[PDB]
Amino acid sequence: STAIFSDRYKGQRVLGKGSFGEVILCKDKITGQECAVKVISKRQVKQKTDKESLLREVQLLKQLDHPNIMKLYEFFEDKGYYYLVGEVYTGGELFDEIISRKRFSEVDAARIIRQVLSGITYMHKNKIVHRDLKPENLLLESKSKDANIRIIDFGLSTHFEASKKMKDKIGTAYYIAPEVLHGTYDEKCDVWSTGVILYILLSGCPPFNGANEYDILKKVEKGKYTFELPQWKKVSESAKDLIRKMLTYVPSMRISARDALDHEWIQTYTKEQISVDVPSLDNAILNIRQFQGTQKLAQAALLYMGSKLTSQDETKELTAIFHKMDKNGDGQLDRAELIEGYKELMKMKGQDASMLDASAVEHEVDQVLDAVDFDKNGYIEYSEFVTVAMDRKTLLSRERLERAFRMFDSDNSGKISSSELATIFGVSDVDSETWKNVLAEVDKNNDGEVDFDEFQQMLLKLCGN
Repeated sequence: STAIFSDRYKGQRVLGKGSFGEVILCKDKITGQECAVKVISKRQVKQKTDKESLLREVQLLKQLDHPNIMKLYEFFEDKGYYYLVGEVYTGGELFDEIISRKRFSEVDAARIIRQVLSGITYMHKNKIVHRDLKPENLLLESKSKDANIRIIDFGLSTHFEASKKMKDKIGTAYYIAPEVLHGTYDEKCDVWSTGVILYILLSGCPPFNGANEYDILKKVEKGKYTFELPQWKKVSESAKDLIRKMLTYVPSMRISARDALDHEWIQTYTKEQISVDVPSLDNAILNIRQFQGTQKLAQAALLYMGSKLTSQDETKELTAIFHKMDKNGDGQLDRAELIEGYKELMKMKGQDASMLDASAVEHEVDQVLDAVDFDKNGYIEYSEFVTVAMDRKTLLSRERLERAFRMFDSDNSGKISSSELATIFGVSDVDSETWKNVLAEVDKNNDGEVDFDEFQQMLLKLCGN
């Protein structure tokens, strides 16, 4: 009688892959209610605690309500997985919204930060620490300018190991409190992370910056930072005073999320009726765009390479399953067999694949059978099927990376400089000598720049393809 996830919910589409696992948009089979479900592996991702402590924390989370915290509704567990069923937001990540703004003021920044600090204050009262607070964990209810912010992933840090692949830890280093690196931490680490977000909101630049993860962490662990940049001339002294208190090194001296809410900067700048100036922080928005574009292109590059690996397996494997199904060895198959064979390949796409993969077959097959047999004969050469099935998969991969490359190239030059490659690859933790070797191989007469096709050729080479 133990409740089963699939008895209750069916997956509609993938929302995205955040830390700890994939997020799937799901639908209650009775009531129609849409939920977001975080599917976490017991293997791939594993566990810090024992099960008792996790179940306890889960039970606590289901009873808490705040307008700036993502509501957890249900928890399920099967042998391979845990399912965290929660509220769904569609407004996207905070920074992705802010970069589309034409204008952005200290009041815009203070209102955003008050929501964050109100969320944090409530959770800390309930002895729940986030630990991994960063922009990606701040989602908007709506792509509206005035939208409410919901913090995702409170409490998860305590119970599951963070994925050590670089795709999943890009961005992480800027936000992490120094005491967390050293191992003795408490709820003050969330105030530090928030201070880092605020700093970025006001200047467009990390307080603790660097060419790669470890250069950043070094800076964090020293804890020194400045307001030297010229755009800090345009920020109030009150905003800087709050920042100094949230980025106080020694945690016992750092300000609480509760007192940060009371700071005069918050109380002044988050009036309903604006009694202060709102000069646009035009330089900060420009830096935020660059920052975000850089981070998104670096993630896209790693996902492109990741996707290119995981699917090399497919072409050969799919051909094998299809050959083995071809008892008579005529190189052909019907639609039922090709469907079955493609499910087989998702059945074994790692021990772990995406949950909607078995279901996406039928319509993804029909989409291939259209290109290979538009008159619907029904005895199909499976090599051509494989050829077109995987041709489409590769193209779709190319398109997500292209999209990110285009966004990075904000002045529509069509190209990215070697120094920009150096930055992107630093973020992605690709060795400098290694990518340059690759560049010289792809195009000897490169003259300090690459277009999209050359950038994509480099990536292919950096994953052995």
